[PDB]
Amino acid sequence: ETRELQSLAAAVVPSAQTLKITDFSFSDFELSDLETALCTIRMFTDLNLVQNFQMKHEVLCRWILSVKKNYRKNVAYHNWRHAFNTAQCMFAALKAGKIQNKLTDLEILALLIAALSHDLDHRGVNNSYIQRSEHPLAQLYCHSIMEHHHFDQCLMILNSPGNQILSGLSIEEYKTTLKIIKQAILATDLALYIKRRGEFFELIRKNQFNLEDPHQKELFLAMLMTACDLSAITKPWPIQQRIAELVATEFFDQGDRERKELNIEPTDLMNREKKNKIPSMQVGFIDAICLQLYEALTHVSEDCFPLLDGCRKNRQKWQALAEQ
Ligand SMILES: COc1ccc(CNc2nc(N3CCC[C@H]3CO)ncc2C(=O)NCc2ncccn2)cc1Cl
Ligand SMILES: [Mg+2]
Ligand SMILES: [Zn+2]
Repeated sequence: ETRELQSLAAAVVPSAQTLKITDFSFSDFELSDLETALCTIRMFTDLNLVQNFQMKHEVLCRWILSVKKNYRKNVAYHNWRHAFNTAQCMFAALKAGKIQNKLTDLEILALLIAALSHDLDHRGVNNSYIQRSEHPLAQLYCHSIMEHHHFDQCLMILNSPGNQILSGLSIEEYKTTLKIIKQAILATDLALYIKRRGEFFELIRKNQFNLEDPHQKELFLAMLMTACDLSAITKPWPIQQRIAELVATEFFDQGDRERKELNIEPTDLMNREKKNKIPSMQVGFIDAICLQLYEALTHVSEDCFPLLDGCRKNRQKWQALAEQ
């Protein structure tokens, strides 16, 4: 195909150990785009997906480049690097967290594709903005608007000539995998996490959680998607500090759009005037959204404790910054 493909396809794919992708503390900051593509190949390979599903090397490389291409390079946070890191956290939870022992390769295939694809064509604004602005997508979908679009994009790329990494699946495996992918991408709508997490937390608290139950299995994969999606909140403080810059940039850029295009005053979360409140806001988000999730996940796998540990340490640093 293109020069990028040729370079990628011919490149040696270093080991997962070399690439550090099993570390919960992994950072992509020193990596070129090409190296993030090699990391992604390594993820598919070491989860046995390439071999078990008979993926051709050129097809996987083209698919990865198609996915990366369909994230926007002018969206500060929801871009290819966020999707790549989400997939890397999924790899680490599966390997270092040993969750791969409890899932089938078909489930893992869907999870990894969904992690990589779950914010495709994100435009730097949230569902509330899409609805309030009367964006065309808001006429197509009533809820989880962007996430429905992310899945549409995901399926378009999976079906593109030369990109069909699922061609080796039988029709029944293909249908099941697409449905898991769709659920997994829709799960990254924080609104759906908030609606469904109470059931997960109570099953865990009562020690009634049963991964053999298909409903609880689907619930767990949704919680795991959220855990990977939010995982910047667990990173070592140098990383977290930098990711926070991007989140704030994207939030405040939406606030500017709401002022200029919708003539409304943005909430504090998206109001650049309130930037000195980011520490207290990070603490609020950790308490409200993050801690119980990483706490619950460790009841599923004790080896996922580094995520919870990392979350607690960032809350300590953010609370110290809030106290000024
Ligand atoms: C202005 O700048 C910020 C303002 C707030 C925060 C903390 N709040 C979030 N932080 C993240 N991110 C993603 C990566 C880790 C973390 C950044 O550390 N994402 C989403 C939110 C968030 O509040 N969403 C709205 C919402 N909350 C609860 C229920 C429904 N809706 C961080 C920054 Cl930077
Ligand atoms: Mg999203
Ligand atoms: Zn995301």
